[PDB]
Amino acid sequence: STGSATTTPIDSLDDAYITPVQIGTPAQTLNLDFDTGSSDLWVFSSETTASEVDGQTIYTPSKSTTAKLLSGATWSISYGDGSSSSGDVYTDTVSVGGLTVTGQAVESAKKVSSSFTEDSTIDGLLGLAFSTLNTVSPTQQKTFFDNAKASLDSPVFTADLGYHAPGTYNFGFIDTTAYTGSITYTAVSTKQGFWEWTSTGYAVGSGTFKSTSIDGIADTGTTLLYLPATVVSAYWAQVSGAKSSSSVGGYVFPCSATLPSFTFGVGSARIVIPGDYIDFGPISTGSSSCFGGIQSSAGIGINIFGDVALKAAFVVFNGATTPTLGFASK
Ligand SMILES: NCc1ccc(C(F)(F)F)cc1
Repeated sequence: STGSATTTPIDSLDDAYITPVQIGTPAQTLNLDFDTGSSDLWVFSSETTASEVDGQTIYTPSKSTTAKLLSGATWSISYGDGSSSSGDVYTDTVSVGGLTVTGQAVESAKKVSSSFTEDSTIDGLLGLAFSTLNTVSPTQQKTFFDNAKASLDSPVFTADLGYHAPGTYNFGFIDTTAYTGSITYTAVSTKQGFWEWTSTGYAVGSGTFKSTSIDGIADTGTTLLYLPATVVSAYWAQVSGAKSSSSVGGYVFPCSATLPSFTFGVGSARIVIPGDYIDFGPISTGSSSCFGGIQSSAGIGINIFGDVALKAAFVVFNGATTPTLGFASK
């Protein structure tokens, strides 16, 4: 079996992407943020604290004939940006673009942090990292991808994110019309539970390629590209007037500047991120200072290939016995 769903940016900056998901019987459609950096399927629900809901579509397990309360199970998650949520667990039927999984753990939020309340367009998250990161206690639960795996024609999912435009998440197959040239595959380490891989280097604009190992994670749930301080400094040194600002919390640049492109290596292949993708607009309404899409990972502890990098390529997440990541130009 296969699945295919359109993913759409939530705003004009591509801060996040939402994909419609059918949960329960009869179907209750919620717009979820597909996150390859986490492993919990959690949703806003009829149980969420009323004051912490501001425009989101909620899941109502009492209206679903296939919803079962997972007796005694709880969940609690803390994200890298300081956001969090927790609650109880149900099992229900979940479908993504025609691909159906019965008995999927649907984590019902009882409490959510302000950053989720403020994002009215995001009804929850669908975790696509390895199931070892799932927070359900006392019995850990599997991700949607892990449950669909045996039914899929091929144990893969692909991410084709659009730049200021809709894109696609495919499950079970590789659309050969979605990319140009060849797909280059690279090894994945599952030791930390992420789609962790090693980039072979970088180039800034039309500069010389610098061969250097950059260990990082392919994360659809993170907006920006977080790279080592040395790399980020070399990129922003090519933008006249750019500087790191402690009040803003990162590199800012004059909104009138032209940004050079950024190239990252995948084995012997190169993925070029156009400079326009690195512009995240004014730091505040009316400001002539713009926020950069390439920031330092020194305060995070891990390098993150977020939406800025992934949207410049067709990305294959191969969940075979030995996982690999494929990258192709598009
Ligand atoms: N990396 C997971 C993640 C995704 C979205 C959000 C936000 F912005 F919606 F709160 C926080 C954390």
